[PDB]
Amino acid sequence: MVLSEGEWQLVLHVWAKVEADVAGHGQDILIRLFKSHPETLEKFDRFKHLKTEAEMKASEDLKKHGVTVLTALGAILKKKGHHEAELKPLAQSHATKHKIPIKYLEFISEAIIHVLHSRHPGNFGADAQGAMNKALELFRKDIAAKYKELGYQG
Ligand code: HEM
Ligand SMILES: [Cl-]
Ligand SMILES: [Cl-]
Repeated sequence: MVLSEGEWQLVLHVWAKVEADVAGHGQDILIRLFKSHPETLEKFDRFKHLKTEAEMKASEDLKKHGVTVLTALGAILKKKGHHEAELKPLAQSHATKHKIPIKYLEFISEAIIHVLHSRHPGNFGADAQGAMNKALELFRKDIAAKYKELGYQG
């Protein structure tokens, strides 16, 4: 699909709040992902030893990865649909090395939306959540298209 400039601004206005503390947002989002869909944690050989929420919260390496993930996602969002360059290496690594299905990308999208809804009601009302959903749908659509080009089922 194609987002309007108005929709991109709702996206960027809540992302500006995320950037006050991306490490804290990253922790919340990965922990939510793992709690709501435990099967996703099994894709991280580096983190699947983390047994509880408390262990996850105290993991500096998990925190580090959350900052890496949200900073990569933020760079894609800021391109406002012109994100082919950002998507190529991400798609290749997640298709061929990590083996991450599109359904799992849907799971983390859900986790992102849940955490933004929880932390930022002032910037994440119905219209803004709609715009974020649209942006994440666009991201997943384009990743899916790359997966097909790369030979991966998704
Ligand atoms: C918003 C969606 C996501 C973004 C932007 C993202 C971004 C990244 C980035 C930038 C890296 C490091 C560079 C690389 O290997 O490509 C990475 C690594 C990785 N990601 Fe993703 N990721 C996303 C979703 C997921 C999901 C849903 C899973 C699986 C449940 C996943 C599993 C992994 C794994 C296993 C690694 C290697 C981690 C390690 O052992 O160091 N990612 N991701
Ligand atoms: Cl600001
Ligand atoms: Cl901390």
